[PDB]
Amino acid sequence: PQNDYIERHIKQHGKRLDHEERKRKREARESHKISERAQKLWKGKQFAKKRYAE
Amino acid sequence: RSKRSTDKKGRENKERIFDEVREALDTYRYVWVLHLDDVRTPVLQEIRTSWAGSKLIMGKRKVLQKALGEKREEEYKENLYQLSKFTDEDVNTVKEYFKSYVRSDYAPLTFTIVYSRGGQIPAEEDVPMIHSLEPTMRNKFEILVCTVRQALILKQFGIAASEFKVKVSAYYDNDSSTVESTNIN
Amino acid sequence: HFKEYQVIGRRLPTESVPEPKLFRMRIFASNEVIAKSRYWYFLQKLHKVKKASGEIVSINQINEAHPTKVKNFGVWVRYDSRSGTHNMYKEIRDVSRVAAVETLYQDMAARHRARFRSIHILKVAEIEKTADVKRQYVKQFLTKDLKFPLPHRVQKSTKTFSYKRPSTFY
Amino acid sequence: KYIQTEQQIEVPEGVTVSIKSRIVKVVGPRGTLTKNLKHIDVTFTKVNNQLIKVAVHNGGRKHVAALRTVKSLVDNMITGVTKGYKYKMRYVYAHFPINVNIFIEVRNFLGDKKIRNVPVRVTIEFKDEIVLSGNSVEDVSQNAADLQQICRVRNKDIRKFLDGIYVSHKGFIT
RNA sequence: AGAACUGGCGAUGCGGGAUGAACCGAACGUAGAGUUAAGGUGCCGGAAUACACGCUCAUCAGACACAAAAGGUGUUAGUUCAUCUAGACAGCCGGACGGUGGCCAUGGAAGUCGGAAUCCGCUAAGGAGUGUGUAACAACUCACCGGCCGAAUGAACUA
RNA sequence: AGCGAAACCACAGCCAAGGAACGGUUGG
RNA sequence: GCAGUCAAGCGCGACAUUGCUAUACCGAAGCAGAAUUCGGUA
Repeated sequence: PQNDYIERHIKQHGKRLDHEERKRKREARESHKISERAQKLWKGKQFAKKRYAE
Repeated sequence: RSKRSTDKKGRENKERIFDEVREALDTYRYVWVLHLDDVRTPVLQEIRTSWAGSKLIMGKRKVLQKALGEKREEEYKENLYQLSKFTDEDVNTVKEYFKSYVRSDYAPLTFTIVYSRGGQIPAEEDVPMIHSLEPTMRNKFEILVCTVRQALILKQFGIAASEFKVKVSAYYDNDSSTVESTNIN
Repeated sequence: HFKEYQVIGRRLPTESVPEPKLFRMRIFASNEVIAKSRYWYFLQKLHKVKKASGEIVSINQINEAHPTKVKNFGVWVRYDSRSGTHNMYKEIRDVSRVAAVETLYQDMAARHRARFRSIHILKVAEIEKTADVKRQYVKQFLTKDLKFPLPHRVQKSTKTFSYKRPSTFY
Repeated sequence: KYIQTEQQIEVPEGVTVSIKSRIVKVVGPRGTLTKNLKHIDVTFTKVNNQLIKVAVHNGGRKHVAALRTVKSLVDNMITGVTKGYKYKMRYVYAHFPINVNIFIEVRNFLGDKKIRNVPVRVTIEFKDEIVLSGNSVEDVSQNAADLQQICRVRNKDIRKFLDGIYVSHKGFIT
């Protein structure tokens, strides 16, 4: 537990091989997941209120 | 529903550029059509500031053709449509500058490989590559690579071993209303 | 079956105002009585004339000039629904004005749930040339050499049992 | 509503396409690939013996989606038959070496005694990198996905731990 | 909760409504033939698995006015504007600059750890900078244009 | 082994929805 | 709750906003390991 160990390890070795592609795919899928949640799901009312506030 | 979920200039800028091109055509002593390829902006600005008697008139190719005249009947000036199919300096001087001007730029070249410059200089002079760009070397560059990916790799390493020279296809005379063949590279 | 009627009224002319404006309009209705009622309603709404001082000068039926000619009809419709009233424009490729207005009424009752009670036919006009149509679904039938099949025809059966295993080929 | 929407598929001289009821077959230098599309409800035509049309009549956006994806699937099959597809994965480990033996078995992954096995549906060839090649894109791609998905670092920090096998390169065999 | 006026009930059978006090028609001698109301026409249930135009896949639809203001990359139709053969949206390539590393802040921060203005020169196009990133440079970038591209596209609203 | 009642008795004990907690027509 | 700015729309009115008064399996966290927290299935 030093001042910065995870960051040091990442700099020395790097992130995961598919981290960028996986993150981009997750971001793309979030668009469809938002619609699925809106059409699905108390929880549904809260999600609708949050979306309206956004 | 279910769609693909500074400000733009607009047609006013196009009209203004068309009017400016017409004014340049009817004012400047000489008119040139620079079929320049990809150019680093400093090169364009260096050419512009080389002489104060010329203006680098540019724009959309179709827009410029319309100003020059896409048809014989629509020509702004006599025989101007032939050029379509902006300097007050001496024609000989301008053509000599075009034929002699050359600038460094990023294929027949061979590159052998890491460091920022790509190993073209000793290790002590060179600097190690920034680790933040490591994913680029694999995802895009897939990594000797030379004997578009090659150009991108060369640009990343900053190896400006190539050169560029301005090329012109034709030149138009204002008062004479004629086109002279001056194909140079 | 709808029908086209022409109705004119001049509000029972009185002293100092002979032959008033003589409002004229075309009304689509299934019978003369409905046409007269719709004309009265339109006069009351758009104009200040009511049946109390109104008068039906004459009612006539208009027959389409070319009942066998295909036309593209542009219709301006103002209709009322649960929300506020608003204007509407639609294009119909039909043969006669009566058929076009009937199809428009059917579509309004189907899509917008608007029925004959709250639908007004402002104007019906014919689109002469192509490229004046502003609706893609109408431009669909204007393509040169238009050929298409009719897959999966719904053949009708006159008997409960059929020893053939019918095929829907066309 | 669209009266008729069609998509075009090219037929190179090196391949032959025989089309019957929706089942589709492709023959070429690398072999033969066949697929079933009886659930896609599209029609095919032989316009000039060199181009194949897929069209849908009186089909909306829902049907237009399948109409367009038919062209993509046929193009993928043709490309695989003509040239094939190649997939590669990288071996990364910090302390425990990873040993892989061909069914493909993964041993000594993160010091796990259990040997993870991924059935082979596609060929295996060889740096510390695997090479997978097969006529069918789906088979090789699914095999690579299964290989990547068996090395799950459960109850561990995702960023800190990088051990596993992941897809690295894609391309044609040629 | 208590009052004022007004239509059915109550003294009332029949058809329809899974049954029915606040629902529709119809208010009654015993019979034959015929025509209808409400209500119905896939079976139970006597009557068309009728026609025509559109709509909806609902993982607890639908065929019964409060919780209903809004949400959905679900679908079918309309209204107001912007771009548009002076080249529509989209996808790739290129340019994406000079004072400059603006001023202050400095252990190093150069557009992107922070505070306050946002300029000229320009060029078809540069926010003294929309983001990723390094203790700082480095590298990519969108907005802004050009090139390869080829017709309608985009933003907001109504059913 | 023999003799031998009484309380009570309109109708009665397999259940699901709703007909003023009324409960005693569509199904299992 | 009280009082003020709001303002898509219809003097009323939207999201913000100013003073008091069990087990098991998955996704995220600066998860270095363990431990732990938040969400989902049940």
